[PDB]
Amino acid sequence: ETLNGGITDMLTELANFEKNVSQAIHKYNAYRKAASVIAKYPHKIKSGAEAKKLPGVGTKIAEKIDEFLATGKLRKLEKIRQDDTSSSINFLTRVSGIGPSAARKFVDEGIKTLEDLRKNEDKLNHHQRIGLKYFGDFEKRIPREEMLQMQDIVLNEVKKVDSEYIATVCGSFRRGAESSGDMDVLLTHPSFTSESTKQPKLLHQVVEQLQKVHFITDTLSKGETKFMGVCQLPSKNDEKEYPHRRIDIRLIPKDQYYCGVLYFTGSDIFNKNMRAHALEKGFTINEYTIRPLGVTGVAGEPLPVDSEKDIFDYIQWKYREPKDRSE
DNA sequence: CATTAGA
DNA sequence: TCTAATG
Ligand SMILES: [Mn+2]
Ligand SMILES: [Mn+2]
Ligand code: NA
Ligand code: NA
Repeated sequence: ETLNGGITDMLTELANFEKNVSQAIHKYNAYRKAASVIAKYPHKIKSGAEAKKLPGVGTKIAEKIDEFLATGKLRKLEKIRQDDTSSSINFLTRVSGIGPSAARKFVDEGIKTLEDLRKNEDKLNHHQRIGLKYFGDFEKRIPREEMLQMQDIVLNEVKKVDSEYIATVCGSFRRGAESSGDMDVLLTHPSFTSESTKQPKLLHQVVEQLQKVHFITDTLSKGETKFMGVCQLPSKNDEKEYPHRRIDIRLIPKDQYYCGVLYFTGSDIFNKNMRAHALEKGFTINEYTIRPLGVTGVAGEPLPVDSEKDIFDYIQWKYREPKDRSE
């Protein structure tokens, strides 16, 4: 966490590098796992050789260790960190709609900056075309003070169309968090459960409203259960317009609400921890349900859930408020 | 890891 | 149909 972190970081740097810039899946994978294991090791790795003892720790990483150990650096790190083409990729990628593949592809075409990107709007896709267009606002955080104003409208339009809906804004937001980077709207409806062969219109109604009002300004991608877009709080009585926000609405079977909600809400460590627990308590957790374990080694059958409580009751745990699901 | 674009 | 990208 702090004793071995050093190694860790260069590792991931190392991994990330092969993974994006180059296309070395393998070495990438290889940087990672050692990266993992070195992480758990209970002592100061004092040498490559000592690390070397570790599984997935090869001659090639042990070597990386020593350069780093003796010299607080690593040329391979410096050489890259430097790499104008390399750096070039990593930057691009921040545009939303841009992955490793496009970054590389774009690069070679000579596009290695935001302006180039602009210059060539044509070679760009809707999604990225958006990402471009709000590049600034997307990287921007979201002051809860806004999360709340956003949340409020969501709920009202949600409600205005059909009284039967049920939305939830999960995550850190929910978790209480001062600022958030995107609002995640969990949504269900009773006329929609596991079987009841959809209702595409279910999502489309809302999306439809939100645009109707102006909250929704763009569609990153609108699917039959997952809409992806952006939204903007109506800029006041002037002098202060609002920043463009990534929004995410999605259709949930009413029969799985609470779990996904419980889940989506985090923290990645809260869940991991609970989920771990229920295992003991004779269960199985996961983004859509909670089933009971059969000694066979396995077993199913999704218990019924009416609120995050059931799930709580179920594993006979303490009702943890969203505020304190920190870990 | 599943959902969506797009080619 | 795949393969990229989001989360
Ligand atoms: Mn794309
Ligand atoms: Mn999100
Ligand atoms: Na080894
Ligand atoms: Na990106």
